[PDB]
Amino acid sequence: MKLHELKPSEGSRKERNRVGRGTGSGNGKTSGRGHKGQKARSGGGVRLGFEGGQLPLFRRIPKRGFTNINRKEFAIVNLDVLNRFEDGTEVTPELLIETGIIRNEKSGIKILSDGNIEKKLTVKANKFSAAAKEAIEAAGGKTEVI
Amino acid sequence: PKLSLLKQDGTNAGEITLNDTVFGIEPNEKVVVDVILSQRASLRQGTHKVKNRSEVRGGGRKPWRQKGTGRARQGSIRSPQWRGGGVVFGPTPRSYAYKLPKKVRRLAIKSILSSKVNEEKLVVLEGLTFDAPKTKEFAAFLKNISVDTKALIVVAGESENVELSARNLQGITVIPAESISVLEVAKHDKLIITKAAVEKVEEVL
Amino acid sequence: PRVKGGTVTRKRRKKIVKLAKGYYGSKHLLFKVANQAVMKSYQYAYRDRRQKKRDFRRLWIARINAAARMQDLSYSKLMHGLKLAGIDINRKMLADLAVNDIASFNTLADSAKKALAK
Amino acid sequence: PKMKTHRGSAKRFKRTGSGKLKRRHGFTSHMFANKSQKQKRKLRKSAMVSAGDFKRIRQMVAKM
RNA sequence: AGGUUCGUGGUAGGAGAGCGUUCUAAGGGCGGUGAAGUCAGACCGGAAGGACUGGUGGAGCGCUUAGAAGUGAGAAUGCCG
RNA sequence: UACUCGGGAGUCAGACUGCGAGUGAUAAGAUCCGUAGUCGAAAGGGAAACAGCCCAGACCACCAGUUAAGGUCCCCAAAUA
RNA sequence: GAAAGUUAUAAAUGAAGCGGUCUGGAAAGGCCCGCCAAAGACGGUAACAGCCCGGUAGUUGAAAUGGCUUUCCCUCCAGAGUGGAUCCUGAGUACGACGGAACACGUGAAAUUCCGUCGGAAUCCGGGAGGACCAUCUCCCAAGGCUAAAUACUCCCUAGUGACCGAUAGUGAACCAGUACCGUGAGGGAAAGGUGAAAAGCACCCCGGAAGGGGAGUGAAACAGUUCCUGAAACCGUGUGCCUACAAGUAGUUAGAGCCCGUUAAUGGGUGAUAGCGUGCCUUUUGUAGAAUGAACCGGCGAGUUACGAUUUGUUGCAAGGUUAAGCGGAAAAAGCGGAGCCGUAGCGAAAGCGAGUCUGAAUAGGGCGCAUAAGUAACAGGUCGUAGACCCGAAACCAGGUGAUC
Ligand SMILES: [Mg+2]
Ligand SMILES: [Mg+2]
Ligand SMILES: [Mg+2]
Ligand SMILES: [Mg+2]
Ligand SMILES: [Mg+2]
Ligand SMILES: [Mg+2]
Ligand SMILES: [Mg+2]
Ligand SMILES: [Mg+2]
Ligand SMILES: [Mg+2]
Ligand SMILES: [Mg+2]
Ligand SMILES: [Mg+2]
Ligand SMILES: [Mg+2]
Ligand SMILES: [Mg+2]
Ligand SMILES: [Mg+2]
Ligand SMILES: [Mg+2]
Ligand SMILES: [Mg+2]
Ligand SMILES: [Mg+2]
Ligand SMILES: [Mg+2]
Ligand SMILES: [Mg+2]
Ligand SMILES: [Mg+2]
Ligand SMILES: [Mg+2]
Ligand SMILES: [Mg+2]
Ligand SMILES: [Mg+2]
Ligand SMILES: [Mg+2]
Ligand SMILES: [Mg+2]
Ligand SMILES: [Mg+2]
Ligand SMILES: [Mg+2]
Ligand SMILES: [Mg+2]
Ligand SMILES: [Mg+2]
Ligand SMILES: [Mg+2]
Ligand SMILES: [Mg+2]
Ligand SMILES: [Mg+2]
Ligand SMILES: [Mg+2]
Ligand SMILES: [Mg+2]
Ligand SMILES: [Mg+2]
Ligand SMILES: [Mg+2]
Ligand SMILES: [Mg+2]
Ligand SMILES: [Mg+2]
Ligand SMILES: [Mg+2]
Ligand SMILES: [Mg+2]
Ligand SMILES: [Mg+2]
Ligand SMILES: [Mg+2]
Ligand SMILES: [Mg+2]
Ligand SMILES: [Mg+2]
Ligand SMILES: [Mg+2]
Ligand SMILES: [Mg+2]
Ligand SMILES: [Mg+2]
Ligand SMILES: [Mg+2]
Ligand SMILES: [Mg+2]
Ligand SMILES: [Mg+2]
Ligand SMILES: [Mg+2]
Ligand SMILES: [Mg+2]
Ligand SMILES: [Mg+2]
Ligand SMILES: [Mg+2]
Ligand SMILES: [Mg+2]
Ligand SMILES: [Mg+2]
Ligand SMILES: [Mg+2]
Ligand SMILES: [Mg+2]
Ligand SMILES: [Mg+2]
Ligand SMILES: [Mg+2]
Ligand SMILES: [Mg+2]
Ligand SMILES: [Mg+2]
Ligand SMILES: [Mg+2]
Ligand SMILES: [Mg+2]
Ligand SMILES: [Mg+2]
Ligand SMILES: [Mg+2]
Ligand SMILES: [Mg+2]
Ligand SMILES: [Mg+2]
Ligand SMILES: [Mg+2]
Ligand SMILES: [Mg+2]
Ligand SMILES: [Mg+2]
Ligand SMILES: [Mg+2]
Ligand SMILES: [Mg+2]
Ligand SMILES: [Mg+2]
Ligand SMILES: [Mg+2]
Ligand SMILES: [Mg+2]
Repeated sequence: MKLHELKPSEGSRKERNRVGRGTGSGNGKTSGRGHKGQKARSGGGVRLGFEGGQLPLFRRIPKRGFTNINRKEFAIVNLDVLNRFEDGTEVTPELLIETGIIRNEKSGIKILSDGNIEKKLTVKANKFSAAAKEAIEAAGGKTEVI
Repeated sequence: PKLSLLKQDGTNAGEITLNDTVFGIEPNEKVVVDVILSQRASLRQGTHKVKNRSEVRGGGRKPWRQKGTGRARQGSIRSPQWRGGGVVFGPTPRSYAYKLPKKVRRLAIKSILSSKVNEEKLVVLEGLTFDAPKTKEFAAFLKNISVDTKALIVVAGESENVELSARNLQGITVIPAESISVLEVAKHDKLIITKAAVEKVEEVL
Repeated sequence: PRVKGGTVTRKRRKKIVKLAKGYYGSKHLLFKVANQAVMKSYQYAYRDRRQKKRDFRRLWIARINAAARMQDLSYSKLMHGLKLAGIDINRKMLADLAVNDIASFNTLADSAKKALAK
Repeated sequence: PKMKTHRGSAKRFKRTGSGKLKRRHGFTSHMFANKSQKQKRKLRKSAMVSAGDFKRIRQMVAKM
């Protein structure tokens, strides 16, 4: 590489900007801070939501709802990712995890009917949408629920 | 891809075939620069420290009355503007090491190890062994094959006394075929690699 | 790594002092005073490059006037004759003839009188 | 240290599918005799945070 | 790389291009036939700045391409001499 | 030139002059509004001097020319028109 | 209580140029020749040394004392199966009421643990918990005790390292430093490095009481002579080229005669009789020459940084995918392994839930949010923000432990 001739990619590195080094640089005396405020002091400014005394926005609109503790969320697979399988095989959740379609199994595998399928497949899963079930039935396949 | 195999005494020994995907790709100069800096930035200890105004010995007492004395208002004899006072920001113990995504650190080794081939600065050798450690015998071997500059001997196995009878020589470094890295290869001009070490480099990538 | 100041502060300050050579008193010795004088001298010199062009043109006019009055004319009524006759000699050259080669100045003034009459 | 979420805002804001924030109208507690029903029908729906407020409160809810 | 048109006052402030300082890596260098430092000159560039020659000094120091910062002072009734 | 989205600010003590009003006494270099200009952030020329009035907007050099407000007996360039 | 091995506490041996020549006070330097290397680490020697010295790599070494590791010696040892009438399994405790505390949990629907005061169980057909509580089910036996390793720290000892400092810096302290000095006391707390390679540290003569000088001598250098390398600026002097005693001066600038010189040689340098124009620098202000503020002068020191997160722009790798964290490995490396996890690929709803749709609604209505109309992710660099003293200096005050009635 000839360490005496290193040249990094153009635009990948810029130069730090240092304020308070004379008036020729445009950031001299006051250093981009203005004149004599609360924001012009060391460690100044107000909180993230503070509005100078007027009631903050979050304190004039109501809270809403609760959080269910038994919440169930399913891993989602569409129909388009189901065209990578040759017709005939039985698609099962333990097969889907290895091929990179499903990283983690949250609470079950659910097939949705986005896109379209063209190969006759037999699938197994935990949930099916109404439109997804008919799509694989109209392809000659069968629907089974584990 | 294709190179001439050389015996230890400096003569010919046939020819060798190097894999194209390892020693024949188009180098990525903009990647090798990044990897060299990252490995060089990760070699510094970063052991440096100064004393603030709360660590210098003394202080506490207010030197003199706030008003009426005629001197400037002061709060401690270890303020930053005083003589023996503390530093304001200064340095502090700090780590500099960082890494780069693995698919990039593997492209750089392919680029630097293939850039040598394009420059005809790689020498493949049949087998490099010495029965007894002898630096006199090693320097003569560097005369059989014209080196006259900094080198980097990469040996895989056997090599009874190669690591010993090259320590005293200055521009020569020996690494046992798994320690090959971007910084070391770029640092040394030539590259002497034995036949048995090419496969081990090849198989890892 | 620490960067102690040295050989850089005095190199810049000494250059300013040498530019204040010949000033009265401390203005040629002390940096703070000499800095203010060097800055002020530049501001003067900048605006006398404008006044220098005005100061000389007033000098040439006063010399053409004095020479023109010797021929029963005045500056205002002479410079009108030249334009009305087509002569485009500027003030700097006209004043040069009035002092050194007054013989030719009269030849120019005669043409000015002819233009005024006709 | 990683910066903390504003728990007060996290209890009454909702993140939509385009990164914007959804809220609730705020005049709906205890004076319903003084409001016409046209004024009460609109107040029970849900609105969106304006660009001026979002420009100020975007960091209070970032990992929400 | 070359043309045409329109422009080039400026505080708070925004954007860009750069000089100089200490240290590190590689290349390539000078120095008891005199290094850094220091003193004087009427030299060079658009600016920060950079050379050359001569005196003193008596042993270290530049240049190129990158990297990192205890990074540049005229003012704080600023601290020390 | 507008408009939309995004990164970064500073400002929220204004002043005088012409015009239209309020308070005041149809006073104030007063106070409070609307409207235009200049200063703030603007050097140059004229009002003797004189931030806000009149003319007019400085990229650098010239011992070149024509004009604006204002002027042409002397100080002081130009009509004792 | 013994035997053996290893280690720590002194050390031994240890290759190769007095090579030639030049400058030089002096060779380790330049040029030309050789040699060693399991030894080209570091330091010294009259300037920069692998081959001059102490040494280095390698190989050896323990009288005595301590440490560790094995063996011997010594010391101490009942565990399996079936039955299972009857007997035992931690009492003023476990719980409860009242008042407090710790639990991320502020008495709240408040489980769990602890303390003070009162009340007060069962005991194998028994007892406790699963965030009030009851029934079922599951798991487990409190109110007795012991226990190595993985974890935190460094007053110390040995070997080392640094894109750490280099005498106002680095510890307060490179020097007889917690010293001198200040205070009744607790307590506060400095300044101060460099002759030369080698003292060879100036026999001797002259002025003087001495100090201090002028020659002589040593030395490469005495303009290195016991604050001694280098020796800037303020400040104080001696000599001299030009100007100055009728003049009203932010001290200059432009025009300019006379006099005097001679350069990094070019429409050059020093001083300037006389003429025009001309009310310092900073801060703060509508507005300052301001009779508003700061500075006696010179020199050194003195203010937007770092760690972890958020967001946005630029660059690079891969791409419906992207990427590892802790850890193993190793040279304070580089690979390899590690997919636990995180972001993205689907949204809507308070929630059950439905899903390219969903929610409100009696509704195939209308409308809100979404797809249609689809690029993310890891790393680095710049701008900004959050938590940290957070840009630098500055209060009057508050609280906690101590020292003071010698005034
Ligand atoms: Mg910049
Ligand atoms: Mg500015
Ligand atoms: Mg300033
Ligand atoms: Mg200020
Ligand atoms: Mg402000
Ligand atoms: Mg303290
Ligand atoms: Mg205190
Ligand atoms: Mg200190
Ligand atoms: Mg240093
Ligand atoms: Mg300084
Ligand atoms: Mg003078
Ligand atoms: Mg949701
Ligand atoms: Mg309600
Ligand atoms: Mg401009
Ligand atoms: Mg900027
Ligand atoms: Mg060098
Ligand atoms: Mg230096
Ligand atoms: Mg010199
Ligand atoms: Mg330079
Ligand atoms: Mg330099
Ligand atoms: Mg600094
Ligand atoms: Mg003083
Ligand atoms: Mg904007
Ligand atoms: Mg307002
Ligand atoms: Mg106002
Ligand atoms: Mg107003
Ligand atoms: Mg008025
Ligand atoms: Mg007024
Ligand atoms: Mg007023
Ligand atoms: Mg304007
Ligand atoms: Mg202003
Ligand atoms: Mg003006
Ligand atoms: Mg004016
Ligand atoms: Mg007047
Ligand atoms: Mg005037
Ligand atoms: Mg202009
Ligand atoms: Mg005219
Ligand atoms: Mg006249
Ligand atoms: Mg020996
Ligand atoms: Mg030896
Ligand atoms: Mg000689
Ligand atoms: Mg020699
Ligand atoms: Mg050495
Ligand atoms: Mg020497
Ligand atoms: Mg030496
Ligand atoms: Mg209980
Ligand atoms: Mg209780
Ligand atoms: Mg039970
Ligand atoms: Mg329960
Ligand atoms: Mg539980
Ligand atoms: Mg127990
Ligand atoms: Mg010190
Ligand atoms: Mg010193
Ligand atoms: Mg005492
Ligand atoms: Mg000495
Ligand atoms: Mg003597
Ligand atoms: Mg005597
Ligand atoms: Mg004597
Ligand atoms: Mg002598
Ligand atoms: Mg001699
Ligand atoms: Mg000398
Ligand atoms: Mg000498
Ligand atoms: Mg010396
Ligand atoms: Mg001295
Ligand atoms: Mg001096
Ligand atoms: Mg006179
Ligand atoms: Mg010369
Ligand atoms: Mg004058
Ligand atoms: Mg005022
Ligand atoms: Mg003040
Ligand atoms: Mg003062
Ligand atoms: Mg000072
Ligand atoms: Mg992977
Ligand atoms: Mg819509
Ligand atoms: Mg900040
Ligand atoms: Mg007492």
